[PDB]
Amino acid sequence: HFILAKCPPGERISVSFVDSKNEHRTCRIAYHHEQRLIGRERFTVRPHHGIELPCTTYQLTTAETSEEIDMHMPPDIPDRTILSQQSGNVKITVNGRTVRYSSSCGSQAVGTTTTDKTINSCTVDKCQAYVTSHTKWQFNSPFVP
Amino acid sequence: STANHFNAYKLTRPYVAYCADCGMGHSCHSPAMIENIQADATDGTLKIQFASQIGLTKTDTHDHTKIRYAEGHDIAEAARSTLKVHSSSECTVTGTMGHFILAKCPPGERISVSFVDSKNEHRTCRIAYHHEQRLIGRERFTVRPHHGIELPCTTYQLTTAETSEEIDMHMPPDIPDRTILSQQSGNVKITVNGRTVRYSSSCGSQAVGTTTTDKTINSCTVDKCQAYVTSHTKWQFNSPFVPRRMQAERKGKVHIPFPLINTTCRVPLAPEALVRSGKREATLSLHPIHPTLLSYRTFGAERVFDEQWITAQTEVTIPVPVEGVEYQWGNHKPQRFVVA
Amino acid sequence: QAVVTQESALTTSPGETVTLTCRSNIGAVTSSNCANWVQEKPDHFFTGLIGDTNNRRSGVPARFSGSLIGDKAALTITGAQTEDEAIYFCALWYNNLWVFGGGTKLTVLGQPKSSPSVTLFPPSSEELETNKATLVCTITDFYPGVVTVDWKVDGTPVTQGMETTQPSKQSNNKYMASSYLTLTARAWERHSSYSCQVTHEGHTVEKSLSR
Amino acid sequence: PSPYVKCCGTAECRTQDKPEYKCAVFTGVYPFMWGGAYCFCDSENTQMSEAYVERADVCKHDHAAAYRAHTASLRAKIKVTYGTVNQTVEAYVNGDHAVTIAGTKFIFGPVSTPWTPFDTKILVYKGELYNQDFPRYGAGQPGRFGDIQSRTLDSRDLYANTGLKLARPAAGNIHVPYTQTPSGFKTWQKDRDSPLNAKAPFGCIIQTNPVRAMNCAVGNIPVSMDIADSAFTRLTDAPVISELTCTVSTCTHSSDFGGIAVLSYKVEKSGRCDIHSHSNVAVLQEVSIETEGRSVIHFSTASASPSFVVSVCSSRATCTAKCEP
Amino acid sequence: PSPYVKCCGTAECRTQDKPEYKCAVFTGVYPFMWGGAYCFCDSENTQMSEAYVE
Amino acid sequence: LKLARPAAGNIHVPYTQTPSGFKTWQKDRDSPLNAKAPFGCIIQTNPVRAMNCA
Amino acid sequence: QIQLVQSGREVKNPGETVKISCKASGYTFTEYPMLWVKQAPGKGFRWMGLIYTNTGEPTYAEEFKGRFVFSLEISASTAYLQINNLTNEDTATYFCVRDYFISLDYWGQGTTLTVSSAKTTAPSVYPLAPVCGGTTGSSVTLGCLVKGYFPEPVTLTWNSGSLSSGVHTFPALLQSGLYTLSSSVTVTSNTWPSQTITCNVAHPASSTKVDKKIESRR
Repeated sequence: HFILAKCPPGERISVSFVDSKNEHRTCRIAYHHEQRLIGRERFTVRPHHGIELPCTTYQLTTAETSEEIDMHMPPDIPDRTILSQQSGNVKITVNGRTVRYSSSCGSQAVGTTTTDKTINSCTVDKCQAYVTSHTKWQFNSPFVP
Repeated sequence: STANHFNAYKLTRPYVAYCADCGMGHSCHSPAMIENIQADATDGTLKIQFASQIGLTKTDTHDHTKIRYAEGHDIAEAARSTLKVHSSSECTVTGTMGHFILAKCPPGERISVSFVDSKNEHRTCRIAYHHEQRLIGRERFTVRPHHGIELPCTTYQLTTAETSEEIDMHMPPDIPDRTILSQQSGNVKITVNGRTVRYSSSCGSQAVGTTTTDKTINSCTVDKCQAYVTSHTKWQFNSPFVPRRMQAERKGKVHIPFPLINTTCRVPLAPEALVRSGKREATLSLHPIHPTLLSYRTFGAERVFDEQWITAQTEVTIPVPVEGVEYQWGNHKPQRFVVA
Repeated sequence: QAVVTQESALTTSPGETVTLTCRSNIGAVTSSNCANWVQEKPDHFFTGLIGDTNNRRSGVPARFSGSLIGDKAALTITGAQTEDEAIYFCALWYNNLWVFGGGTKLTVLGQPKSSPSVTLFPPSSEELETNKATLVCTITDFYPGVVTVDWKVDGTPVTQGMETTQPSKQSNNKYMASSYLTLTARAWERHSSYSCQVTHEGHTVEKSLSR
Repeated sequence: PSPYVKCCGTAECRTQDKPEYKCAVFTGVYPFMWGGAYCFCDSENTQMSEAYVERADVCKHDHAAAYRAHTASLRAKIKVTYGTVNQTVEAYVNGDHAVTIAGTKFIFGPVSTPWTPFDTKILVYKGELYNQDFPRYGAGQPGRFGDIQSRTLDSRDLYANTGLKLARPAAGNIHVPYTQTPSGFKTWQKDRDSPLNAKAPFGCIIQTNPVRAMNCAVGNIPVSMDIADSAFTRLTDAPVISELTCTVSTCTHSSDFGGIAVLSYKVEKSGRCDIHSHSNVAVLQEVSIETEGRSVIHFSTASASPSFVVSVCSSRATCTAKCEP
Repeated sequence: PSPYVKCCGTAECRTQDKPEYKCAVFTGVYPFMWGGAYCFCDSENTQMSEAYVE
Repeated sequence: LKLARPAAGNIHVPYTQTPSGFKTWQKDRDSPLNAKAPFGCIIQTNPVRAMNCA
Repeated sequence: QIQLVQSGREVKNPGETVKISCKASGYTFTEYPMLWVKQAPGKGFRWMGLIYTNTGEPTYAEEFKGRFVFSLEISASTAYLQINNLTNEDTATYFCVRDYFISLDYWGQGTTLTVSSAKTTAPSVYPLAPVCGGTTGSSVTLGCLVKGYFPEPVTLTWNSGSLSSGVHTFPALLQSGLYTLSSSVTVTSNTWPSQTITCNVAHPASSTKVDKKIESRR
């Protein structure tokens, strides 16, 4: 779930993906990438070979196991936009997220299935198409309910 | 204009621009001129005035794909993806409608508009603008993300327009030149072409007469003739390259896209402080955040109101008298303590 | 979001059914969408003859039922009885409204022809003593909608103030109206009696009140 | 605007209506441009160049106000507990406004306060206060702070010494360059000084929807309470207190509560007990006092040698103690 | 961690186990994201925020 | 690490934290004692020893 | 579902809001939420919006936006599909509906309003019986002739309010901003016009209503 790479110097790094990414769907966080290199010198230039110092190098190969970030337990995080209904005519279909089946009255509160159903005797905004997962799970859910 | 933006587009045809900043030393009549920038923003979207119909189709369609523009012939347009803004790097494209285009650029010395379909890998220009984001708040970083604080910031309007401020879509122009004609050495030959054609010979009908088509003049010396191209039925505003010796001073209507409204800003709140209270004096140790101002101001008839660039891990002894002080260091309500 | 334009009469006969499909512009009328096709009535008719895109909706008979029919919310009016005339709204759903358009002319046949009688009152002096003298003939019990109720104000054609009663657009095939040949009191004395020549259902008879 | 080419020929330059309407007939212009001959002869072609000083469109976005200040007057909300009455009276506290209390007449004022945030001229800019020297109305230096003449916020004229400077421009390219002033409104705000909203003399809190200084810790409020004895509890039904002996439980040097005051008193009947002690060195913790006995009270006193002449139930005592550090 | 969603439900505050444990439930949450209904009423909202410095 | 009652809609885990003192002991660390070794010591620490103690 | 009673024939001046009223009772007024009708006859299925408001989502439509605004005291399904900024083009049915059976399954009675920024005379009900010739034979259709009524409603009814169904009642036609019609209750030869078959000619736009026995010619 991580991408490793060398970036230019700075205090704010953006990260983007455009391969199906939303016009290159990107974010931008702050990250004080300042080159605190060893020795008196202050540049990224190996070529006149005089420098032989220790360096804390990032590993360039893939891992075997070093320490586990924990991904599991596919939850949701609060929304309002799961299912469809005109207040006693509810349509619940297959979905891209694990959508709980909620209504304003009756047994519609939950149920993370992608199963088609009509719903009466409930709420027009009261359809709680919930978030969940099955065979999924984020790391810690930082924004992430 | 803003809603039927094809109305304001179809009123006045686009123009070319004699920009001197045009590609590392050369500058001529490119389509990559910039008429002016719009800086009404705490948020700071540069509202560049584009020479082309950026946000209008070359057939006058509302074509968000068709980043229209002007050659010598009217439709010098490409796709809208060819538009690029480079201030100190590729800034964020914000919005485009016709001659107006706003966007969020980074820090930079000159904002550079670039059209790249015929302008060979972004034929463009870099006008000199100090793109420095004067951030509000006691702190000074460009950080939206954590819930730090809401601030009232006057932001640029980011929606479609109807009309707020009339660009003078008028001035059927003129311009300089030397090259509008042709002629085989005694046959002065004019064609239908992209200049509103006046003739200027040593004498003749290519010295006075219409120019929108082919005309041959027998017995014409080549040093005599000259084709002139003016503008008509629309124009750019005051012709910043645009030598507008058109005799009819007259204006039209254009709308600037998205005039500014009172928006907000996600203000970054810093770490708070460490108090150490002495004999009538106080020492607030500040750990550092992204750099801000901290202002110590006394409580009473004038106490030592001083500011300080809070820009490192340090400590300041705000001397808290019996009248007291106010310790404003960051994004809090700056209420200091009294002697105790 | 489509204005439901469809078959202009999605209606059937007396004992006959019309299965049209009124285009709500995206496709069929739905059930989570709530788009339909059915004969609702006029007069600000909150009642779906056919909604919910697989049968009759709430508030109508189910036989004029909604479908996902053709390229529209389908008005399959099977069971066109004697009261089957209405706005057969064939429109499409969006999950918030079964959006119909101008209505298919929903028909179930029945109510055969039996024309109205123009039952008269003369231009009487209760208003005609103030000069409001309208020979008022209730042209009532019409079948079908053809009653030429013209002025016969004591033989002479009352054509200044004459206003004829019409039939009502009901489902049962009945009508009734009031037509006043509206002269003054001097017009009520000038013309002889408040009389309407009513040509109802083919029959043309002059029905008058005692002026 | 577009410069009037006269090719050849001196194009005339009549006066415009612009606030800085400078037109110059820069003759001898050799127009060589991209798209069709603005010159076809050798000499006498030139550009009449005209520019005009005009206002910004962001004045409706943001103005800058140089208000000469008249007098101001205090307006206050005093929470008043008048016995069992509790109400916060918010009235113009300059002494003129008879504040109608619940059965009372507050007269807060006329207060002697010249300590105010009033300068001679206040520049207000986006909420930013500044006691800053406004110039004469239409006499600015070019690049002086406040160059635009703004007589009205929708006004009709504009004084401005930030003048453009035309020239015989660069040949060929249509450049009618204009040596304008540097923007004083770009300077007097951007790189403006420490704002007068900060640096509150007297320790006040300035704020300008209207420019006024809330919470201004200055002076004492002169208050006249027209309040009769026909709102207060009568003497014939009050508990007759007797044996008033106060205690000194503990003495804080500068705490809010300050003192433990255990006032012993035998009462004829029940009632509310007044605390209104006749000591400037003391402060009663409340005016509440309960049914008698040993009423503990936070005997607030900033004086280190406390001796408070407490008034309790129409009787008095003199508590003594030493405070803390 | 991922917070306790209470939409509705005034949930408790369990004991965090780490040394950097700060646990709490800011009541009155109103989560309305693009990810599925956790809040289905205006009342009973609560954000279970627990953190462990390690 | 002091938690903060977060904003609505998004799951803002409001957690106001301390600074980086482990960053502080190195960056903004003082002139280290290998420089300013009096006696001209050779302060090296595989084991901490002043080889060439003069 | 939503048992909706609709509002009356509204009379609306220019620029105001005309709430097509709704008694949307018998079920949940959120269970039959605010499904607005703004239906003209040329519109057919006319835009006013849809809402099953059991969770609370009532919306004005494209026709219920701009000119429309959906409001209600919807606890008994009390509703007002308001013609907001309703000009002289405010004549339309602000109609009831409820979201249940996902289109307007529970539906209303409709509130047809005549919007007009102009005046209106009050409808005078004159006693117009059948004449002395006939007029008590097989029957008599006598009543209150309602002349010149504006705004809504200006009509005629029979039997003093009781026996007029089957009687000749004409709807009020436009003349000078007035409605011209009558209401003659039709009874037998002993009833019309001998017995109590009273016509009420009522123009509530001027608030006049004459309820007199629609009697014989003599």
